[PDB]
Amino acid sequence: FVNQHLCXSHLVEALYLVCGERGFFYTPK
Amino acid sequence: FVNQHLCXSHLVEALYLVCGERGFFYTPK
Amino acid sequence: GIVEQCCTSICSLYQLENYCN
Amino acid sequence: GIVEQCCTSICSLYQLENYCN
Ligand SMILES: [Cl-]
Ligand SMILES: [Cl-]
Repeated sequence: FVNQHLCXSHLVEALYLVCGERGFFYTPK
Repeated sequence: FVNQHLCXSHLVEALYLVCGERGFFYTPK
Repeated sequence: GIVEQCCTSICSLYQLENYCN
Repeated sequence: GIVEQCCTSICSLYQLENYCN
């Protein structure tokens, strides 16, 4: 699921799944 | 959509929708 | 933190916005 | 930043992990 073009909510979904219990920062600018 | 119990991906979805182009930090601990 | 505030209890716009950059 | 790397171009695990806390 990660080695493709991931945009908007799709990108945030992948961060969520990869990061798990650590969480993440989403900084699109 | 925001004034309810939001857990896991549901919570991350609401942050994404509320925050828009700013993005956000998701720090579940 | 967020999970206590918005999952275990009812969320608010006010609090979500605290986590926007 | 992330959008250039993972939306306009193809993402990687390596880079996603850079955004985990
Ligand atoms: Cl997984
Ligand atoms: Cl909206």
